[PDB]
Amino acid sequence: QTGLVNSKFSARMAKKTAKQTKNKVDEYMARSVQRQYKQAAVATGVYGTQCTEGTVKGAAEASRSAALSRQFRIKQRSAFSKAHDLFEFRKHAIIAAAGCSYEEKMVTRFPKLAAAMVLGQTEMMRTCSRYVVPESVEEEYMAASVDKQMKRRGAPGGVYSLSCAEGVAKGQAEIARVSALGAAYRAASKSASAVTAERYNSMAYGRVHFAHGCSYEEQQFNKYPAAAAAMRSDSYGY
Amino acid sequence: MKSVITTVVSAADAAGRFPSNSDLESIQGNIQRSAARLEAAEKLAGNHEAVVKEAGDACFAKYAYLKNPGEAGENQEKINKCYRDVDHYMRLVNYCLVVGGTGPLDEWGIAGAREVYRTLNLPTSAYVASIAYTRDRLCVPRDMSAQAGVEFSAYLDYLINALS
Amino acid sequence: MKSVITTVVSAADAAGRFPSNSDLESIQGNIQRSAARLEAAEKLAGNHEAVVKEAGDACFAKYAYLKNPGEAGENQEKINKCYRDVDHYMRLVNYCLVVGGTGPLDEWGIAGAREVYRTLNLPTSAYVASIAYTRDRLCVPRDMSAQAGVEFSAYLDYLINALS
Amino acid sequence: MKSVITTVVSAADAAGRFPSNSDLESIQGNIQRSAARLEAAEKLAGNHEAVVKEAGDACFAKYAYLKNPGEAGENQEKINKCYRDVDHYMRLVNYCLVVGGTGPLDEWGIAGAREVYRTLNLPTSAYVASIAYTRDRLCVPRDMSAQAGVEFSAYLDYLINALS
Amino acid sequence: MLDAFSRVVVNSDAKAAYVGGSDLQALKSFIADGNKRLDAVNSIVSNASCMVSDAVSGMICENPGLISPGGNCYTNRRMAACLRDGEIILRYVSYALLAGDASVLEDRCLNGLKETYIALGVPTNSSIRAVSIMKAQAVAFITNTATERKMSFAAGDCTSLASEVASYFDRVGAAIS
Amino acid sequence: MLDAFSRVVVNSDAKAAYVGGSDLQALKSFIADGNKRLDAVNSIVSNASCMVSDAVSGMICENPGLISPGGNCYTNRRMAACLRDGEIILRYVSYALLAGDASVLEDRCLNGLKETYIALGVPTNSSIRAVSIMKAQAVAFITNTATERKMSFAAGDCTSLASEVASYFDRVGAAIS
Amino acid sequence: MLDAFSRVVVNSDAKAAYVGGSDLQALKSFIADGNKRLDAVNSIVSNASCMVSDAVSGMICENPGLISPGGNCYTNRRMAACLRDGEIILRYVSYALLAGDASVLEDRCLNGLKETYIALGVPTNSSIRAVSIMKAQAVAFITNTATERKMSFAAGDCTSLASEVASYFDRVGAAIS
Ligand SMILES: *[C@@H](C)C1=C(C)C(=O)N[C@H]1Cc1[nH]c(/C=C2\N=C(C[C@H]3NC(=O)C(CC)=C3C)C(C)=C2CCC(=O)O)c(CCC(=O)O)c1C
Ligand SMILES: *[C@@H](C)[C@H]1/C(=C/C2=NC(=C\c3[nH]c(C[C@H]4NC(=O)C(C=C)=C4C)c(C)c3CCC(=O)O)/C(CCC(=O)O)=C2C)NC(=O)[C@@H]1C
Ligand SMILES: *[C@H](C)[C@H]1/C(=C/C2=NC(=C\c3[nH]c(C[C@H]4NC(=O)C(C=C)=C4C)c(C)c3CCC(=O)O)/C(CCC(=O)O)=C2C)NC(=O)[C@@H]1C
Ligand SMILES: *[C@H](C)[C@H]1/C(=C/C2=NC(=C\c3[nH]c(C[C@H]4NC(=O)C(C=C)=C4C)c(C)c3CCC(=O)O)/C(CCC(=O)O)=C2C)NC(=O)[C@@H]1C
Ligand SMILES: *[C@H](C)[C@H]1/C(=C/C2=NC(=C\c3[nH]c(C[C@H]4NC(=O)C(C=C)=C4C)c(C)c3CCC(=O)O)/C(CCC(=O)O)=C2C)NC(=O)[C@@H]1C
Ligand SMILES: C=CC1=C(C)[C@@H](Cc2[nH]c(/C=C3N=C(/C=C4\NC(=O)[C@H](C)[C@H]4CC)C(C)=C\3CCC(=O)O)c(CCC(=O)O)c2C)NC1=O
Ligand SMILES: C=CC1=C(C)[C@@H](Cc2[nH]c(/C=C3N=C(/C=C4\NC(=O)[C@H](C)[C@H]4CC)C(C)=C\3CCC(=O)O)c(CCC(=O)O)c2C)NC1=O
Ligand SMILES: C=CC1=C(C)[C@@H](Cc2[nH]c(/C=C3N=C(/C=C4\NC(=O)[C@H](C)[C@H]4CC)C(C)=C\3CCC(=O)O)c(CCC(=O)O)c2C)NC1=O
Ligand SMILES: C=CC1=C(C)[C@@H](Cc2[nH]c(/C=C3N=C(/C=C4\NC(=O)[C@H](C)[C@H]4CC)C(C)=C\3CCC(=O)O)c(CCC(=O)O)c2C)NC1=O
Ligand SMILES: C=CC1=C(C)[C@@H](Cc2[nH]c(/C=C3N=C(/C=C4\NC(=O)[C@H](C)[C@H]4CC)C(C)=C\3CCC(=O)O)c(CCC(=O)O)c2C)NC1=O
Ligand SMILES: C=CC1=C(C)[C@@H](Cc2[nH]c(/C=C3N=C(/C=C4\NC(=O)[C@H](C)[C@H]4CC)C(C)=C\3CCC(=O)O)c(CCC(=O)O)c2C)NC1=O
Ligand SMILES: C=CC1=C(C)[C@@H](Cc2[nH]c(/C=C3N=C(/C=C4\NC(=O)[C@H](C)[C@H]4CC)C(C)=C\3CCC(=O)O)c(CCC(=O)O)c2C)NC1=O
Ligand SMILES: C=CC1=C(C)[C@@H](Cc2[nH]c(/C=C3N=C(/C=C4\NC(=O)[C@H](C)[C@H]4CC)C(C)=C\3CCC(=O)O)c(CCC(=O)O)c2C)NC1=O
Ligand SMILES: C=CC1=C(C)[C@@H](Cc2[nH]c(/C=C3N=C(/C=C4\NC(=O)[C@H](C)[C@H]4CC)C(C)=C\3CCC(=O)O)c(CCC(=O)O)c2C)NC1=O
Repeated sequence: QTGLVNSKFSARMAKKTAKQTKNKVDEYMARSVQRQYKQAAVATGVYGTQCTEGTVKGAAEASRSAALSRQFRIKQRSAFSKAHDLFEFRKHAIIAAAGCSYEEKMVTRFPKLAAAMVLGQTEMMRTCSRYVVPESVEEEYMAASVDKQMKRRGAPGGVYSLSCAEGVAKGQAEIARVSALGAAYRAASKSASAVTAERYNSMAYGRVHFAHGCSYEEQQFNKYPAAAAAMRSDSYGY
Repeated sequence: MKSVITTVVSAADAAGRFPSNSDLESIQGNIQRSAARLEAAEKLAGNHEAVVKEAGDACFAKYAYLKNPGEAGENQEKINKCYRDVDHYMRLVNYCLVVGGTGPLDEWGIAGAREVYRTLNLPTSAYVASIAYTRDRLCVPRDMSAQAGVEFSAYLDYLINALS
Repeated sequence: MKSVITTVVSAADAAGRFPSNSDLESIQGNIQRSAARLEAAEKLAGNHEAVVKEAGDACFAKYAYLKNPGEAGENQEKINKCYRDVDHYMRLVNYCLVVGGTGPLDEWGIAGAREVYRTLNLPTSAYVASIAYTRDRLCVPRDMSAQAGVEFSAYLDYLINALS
Repeated sequence: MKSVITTVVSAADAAGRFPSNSDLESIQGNIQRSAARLEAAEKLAGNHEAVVKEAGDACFAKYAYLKNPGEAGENQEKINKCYRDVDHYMRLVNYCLVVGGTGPLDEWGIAGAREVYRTLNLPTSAYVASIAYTRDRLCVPRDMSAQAGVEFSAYLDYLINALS
Repeated sequence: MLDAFSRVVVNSDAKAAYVGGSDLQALKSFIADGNKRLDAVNSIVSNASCMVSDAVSGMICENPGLISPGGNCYTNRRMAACLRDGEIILRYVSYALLAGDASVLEDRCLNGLKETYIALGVPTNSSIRAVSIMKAQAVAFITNTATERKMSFAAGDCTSLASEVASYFDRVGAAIS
Repeated sequence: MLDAFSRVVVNSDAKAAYVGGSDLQALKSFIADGNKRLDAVNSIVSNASCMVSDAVSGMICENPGLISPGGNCYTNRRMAACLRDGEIILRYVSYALLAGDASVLEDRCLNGLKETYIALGVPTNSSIRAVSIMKAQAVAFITNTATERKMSFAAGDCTSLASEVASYFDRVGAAIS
Repeated sequence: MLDAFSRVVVNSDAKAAYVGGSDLQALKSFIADGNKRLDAVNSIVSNASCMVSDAVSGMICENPGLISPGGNCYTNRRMAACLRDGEIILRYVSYALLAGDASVLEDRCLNGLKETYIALGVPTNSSIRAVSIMKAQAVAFITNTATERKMSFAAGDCTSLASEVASYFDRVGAAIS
């Protein structure tokens, strides 16, 4: 038979090619790294305080359907925005997997491994922007200044991207309020041993990921680690 | 592509809403003010070759040191590529008159411009000289209408707010 | 500051490790090369008023257009503010010869320079002529030693590569 | 060799005087207008083949009668002597922009030219039409600087005036 | 992200042309029909929520194969997700009517939507019957030719904007096929 | 954030009051004087890159202690950071006069603006001298009494809109004190 | 951060002077004791595993109240963290000996630590006895006067390097007690 462009009737080459198997190995390391980064959260037999979905019975299932629509929007990116997502997650994982050449070797091949590590290593030493509650309005206005610059690529030319968007359906965005309002309280009502492990790891996170030998950026991070945990990668438009 | 239609539907798509009555009303603003900026569009389009020669030589009228050897106007083809860029900026201000906003400047003339002129050793103070010579050369009821000169020149001094 | 000492302590702090013999041997480079990078330290510090005067007008010799009004060289106290800036820079080049790295130039002279010079209408090409005139007027056995002349010029064209 | 220096001391010798405080001011004008006449001269030196190729066939596109039997360019040796005699003239225009006065033109190119060209039947109007072609070929921001075109088109129509 | 204004900009960008008088006559027609354009889409945004349940449950009574057990409309979780993207596809053609062009559509809605229905197992033969019922609704609401909904309006012509939204639904209907 | 339009909502929502006939004339005054308000902020954003150099270089001739060793504008990062928040407070007050209310300053700029400066070491009186120069440019451009740039305008009075932008910089000036 | 070579920069930048013959006698001597300094860090990287166990069990033999139930060594989780942070401050002082200055201690060790240790229930009396006993263990390795382990070195006086680490340990043992 000849190709499907002339005088055929069904789509062919339904076979596991090289690029599908390359996507298949990379999805499986994504289910291993996210397994291993959840091991620090659930380290004993019980689920921790921050592995929670929601509070309302309709809101716990709305966390998945938002996140299932969130992972479609990373797939729905443009070809320039996919390639800038490709190499920037390569760069932020060598800073993550620092001292090993073997751990540096694996991320340069597998591309969804790079998104899996630097999202989970942010949530292993809890340097996320959700898990930190600043102790005062001195640290809060330092934390509220930096993330608005991190929101400045949600609109790159004054028009919004899809990556900053949180409403996907009718009445969707109100669950996205109360899931983070409860996450702000549970971070505030976390244990006293964990929150000072948060500030020291986040001020160690910002000095190696964004300062790079700068005395001024290390000094504000050691004064305000809440602003250090709001600092993220620029591949995330939000 | 910052425009009237584009920034109002991306805010609706950020929250996932339909275009509500706040969103149809912004396009109603693109009938009254869209008569003035589109009337200045073919005024610039019909007379563009007389602009970039007669307002393009004001770069080397004030900044006469660029012709000298060493700097950016040292020969003919770097002088010829200088008149091409003010003609590039005259298209992108003519393209901003028809999108109703700051669209084709912010993607094709502004973003990344402040790193190109550094590494190519092009003085941006010479770029704002030939633009501000077009900014004050405005006899208001003779180029265009009385309000068409406001919306045309609003993108000119926005560019001087961007290049400087 | 980014120096030889400050790099390997941050590399060991990134790994969470003690300073081993890779980090220990980096300071061995501050034993043989610090005899030559400090040879050109006090030659600049002992002659800082001579290099500022007959290279600060070499900015104005290449660019004599600033003496027209509206520009930066239009009055005497602006020129008195102008010689202070290259006296600031050669203080920073002396600050980076005594530190080993390029720290004090980066933390105090280059970071934020591309935002101030565009809004205040200050040509960075007019900065770079005063910097680069000190590079090629420098005689290798007369001004300093042979290896110090390679060392002092290498910090000098980093600033040329910083501004362009 | 009439220049600025070789006239203020050919008058200081005609009265038996020292270098006066008048004549130390006339060499301060040689400091100011040098940078427009040197940069007009160095532009002519790297572009000479191009500008005398176009100036020479402006004679022959205009005057097709010169290839008739007995006329000026009647064979290929005479065409080669026509393009030589406009290569000489713009070399003297390059010389006058270095000396700064009209010295090298009127003692190497103009003195004798009324008597040479009449005897050999070489027309003056074909010599003028080559030099007057490149006087208005000069484009003011594109080719050289603004004031550098003034110096280059001062010696050109000096030569158009002295030939006609 | 573009619209009907910026479509003639990038058409004139590639030939390096200023927007002359021959290109503004479509744009001057576009601002002369802008009052009809907002009056067209304000019948779409008016009762879109009943229009989706008219469409996808109208497809269910048309094709009862999906509500068979094991099918694509069996689970209460699964039918809610079909109502989730059943109104998204009505939302993204409403963005195509404000913009005057379908340039907003295939980079934010149809980009990769074709293979993610194949890989998840969504039957694409019923999805074209799903989007055609809202196509039959949107040519009725902007022509004021519903059965049970006539709205207050100004009379005239809307046959040109009827074919513009009807060219947007089979743009979905050929891309996701 | 709030504006002048929805300020009469929240003042009447706490008393459960309709916005009826007694409250219409405060909003129809915001409409007929609203075309001046678009002519108001057009004089601000046209020159906003040069107002910030007018202000910070105006602070050095009034106070040359900032460029001193130990001064807060000594490092070239710190001059750019002093230049960075020159227009950030100018971008926010341009939002307020379009809004008609200074609420957007009071939750996106001024919530904690005072105490973060003194913990960083920013002097208060120089930032007071920053905004009082920028108050003087704001009233100068808005009536076109600026002595070296005149723009084309329609004739009338903008003293009320001069006082409105002047009622914002002292709100900045009193909160950081 | 700072170091020893950067300290004479910011001492000279505190008056915006240069670095000439006045401040260079401390720095031209610094390269001469650099081979003493690089041999001092090599002594302390060799033996860090026992000298934290020399310290955190010497804290036990004078204070067994943390293995008493309700202490801070009753838990095997907590006894790792007393061993993990017994060497981090040992890692930071070996950073400070390589840097020639204790600049990395007042941001990465000292600042925040007193506000840390109140929120953990840390006995403050255990802080001073842990660092001062390993202070004598530190200079015993530097002056080669360790009475159960010797090392081969080059001859010369080394008490200037023993006093420099003695100026570091009383910094961190002061504020957190
Ligand atoms: C992208 C990252 C955004 C920037 C920048 C921003 O300012 N807001 C983000 C996108 C966005 N969303 C709206 C409208 C809503 N946003 C909501 C989310 C808030 N609710 C929460 O629980 C949290 C977590 C703290 C947040 C941020 C909600 C709710 C809405 C209203 C949706 C509704 O009522 O239907 C807007 C404004 C556009 C608009 O039309 O309102 C933007 C830019
Ligand atoms: C005081 C602040 C000013 C001044 C203001 C006035 N502006 C007047 C009229 C006016 N301005 C515009 C353009 C404006 N409307 C828009 O929609 C947009 C942008 C999209 C802009 C920039 C218009 C359209 C008008 C109406 C009249 C016209 O068509 O030109 C005005 C007259 C009263 C009024 O119409 O409200 C005044 C007093 N004028 C001044 O002299 C100072 C400097
Ligand atoms: C003349 C008034 C100018 C000047 C112009 C020069 N530009 C040179 C290179 C250059 N410029 C741009 C930006 C411009 N080109 C575009 O296509 C667009 C957008 C549509 C813009 C704004 C680019 C991208 C480049 C590089 C490629 C090119 O040559 O077009 C240039 C040559 C520099 C070089 O080759 O190294 C000159 C001389 N220079 C002046 O002195 C005044 C300010
Ligand atoms: C006091 C704390 C010590 C002690 C210190 C001394 N060390 C001396 C000399 C020395 N050490 C090294 C090796 C060191 N330098 C490096 O560059 C590297 C790694 C890259 C290391 C490990 C060298 C090379 C030298 C110089 C002499 C040699 O070539 O071996 C020293 C002599 C004085 C001086 O050289 O300035 C002293 C006093 N010695 C002691 O006895 C106590 C324990
Ligand atoms: C071309 C534009 C003319 C043309 C010219 C011919 N010129 C002939 C000879 C010639 N040209 C010069 C002047 C020239 N010689 C110099 O040394 C200098 C300055 C340094 C200049 C400008 C001279 C003195 C002569 C005569 C001596 C000689 O042969 O070199 C010439 C030959 C003369 C003849 O036919 O016997 C021609 C044909 N011919 C043209 O058609 C246009 C008018
Ligand atoms: C899919 C690919 C894949 C990888 C590349 C690795 C990467 C990796 N390693 C670790 C976890 C670890 N990784 C190491 C390895 C090293 N630490 C060092 O100090 C050495 C320099 C380096 C050896 C080269 C060690 C020792 C641990 C356990 C303790 C720790 O986290 O440091 C973790 C967190 C899980 C945990 O806490 O145990 C991850 C994601 N694991 C993976 O699943
Ligand atoms: C390693 C262990 C590990 C976990 C315990 C979970 C952590 C986790 N992430 C999310 C859910 C999320 N987590 C993120 C991640 C981030 N958000 C940001 O602003 C930062 C840039 C970044 C790291 C903090 C995002 C973007 C979502 C979806 C939106 C959201 O609910 O915040 C939820 C749902 C609850 C909620 O946040 O509403 C949970 C439990 N994921 C993990 O991988
Ligand atoms: C922000 C909200 C907002 C709107 C809702 C519209 C409202 C609107 N519709 C029309 C006006 C109109 N609208 C239509 C369109 C239609 N008429 C029908 O019966 C069909 C249902 C539909 C066909 C597609 C027609 C035919 C006219 C009159 C002709 C015209 O104005 O071009 C007009 C102009 C006449 C008038 O001023 O009343 C306005 C303002 N514009 C807005 O700014
Ligand atoms: C499409 C864009 C467009 C404009 C913005 C104007 C602007 C403008 N005017 C002139 C050219 C001129 N413009 C004026 C006008 C004036 N001189 C004054 O002092 C008054 C303020 C004002 C009356 C309204 C005059 C008198 C000339 C001729 C003088 C000259 O050669 O510049 C030129 C040079 C080429 C030309 O003549 O067109 C340009 C671009 N004309 C245009 O085609
Ligand atoms: C709230 C606290 C706070 C900080 C700690 C900094 C941190 C910081 N720096 C940059 C942005 C930057 N940061 C630097 C870094 C430096 N610049 C220099 O002159 C030094 C060499 C080096 C500091 C050591 C550079 C060069 C940029 C511009 C390029 C970039 O976006 O990275 C950005 C992105 C947005 C922006 O440009 O502001 C942020 C958040 N900014 C803040 O608002
Ligand atoms: C820190 C760096 C350092 C220096 C730059 C010199 C300091 C120095 N020497 C000269 C001065 C000089 N420098 C030279 C040397 C030369 N001239 C040439 O034409 C040759 C290319 C080259 C020889 C290799 C000469 C001949 C003079 C005297 C003439 C002059 O430049 O005024 C000048 C400029 C004129 C002046 O003020 O005297 C300076 C700054 N010593 C130092 O320690
Ligand atoms: C098995 C059950 C079953 C149905 C329910 C209908 C569903 C249905 N309705 C329409 C056709 C239509 N459907 C609607 C939709 C609605 N009318 C409204 O006023 C509301 C907004 C919304 C219901 C809540 C409209 C407006 C039309 C156009 C004709 C009209 O009703 O006036 C069409 C396409 C053309 C047609 O077949 O008629 C279909 C399949 N058909 C079926 O076989
Ligand atoms: C030490 C140095 C020094 C300066 C630079 C000026 C700076 C300066 N200018 C003005 C006063 C002003 N400043 C501006 C600002 C500008 N003018 C423009 O046309 C541009 C758009 C922008 C500069 C790029 C304006 C518009 C006025 C009102 C008067 C006018 O220029 O018409 C004021 C307030 C009035 C006062 O208190 O005296 C100050 C401090 N004054 C100084 O003492
Ligand atoms: C209560 C229980 C108890 C202990 C566990 C030991 C622990 C201990 N060791 C030392 C004192 C010391 N401890 C060490 C550490 C070591 N010595 C070596 O030779 C090895 C290299 C390394 C073990 C791996 C060193 C080097 C000294 C200094 C004296 C020396 O050993 O020469 C001190 C300080 C003594 C003092 O000043 O009073 C203490 C308390 N002693 C006790 O009373």
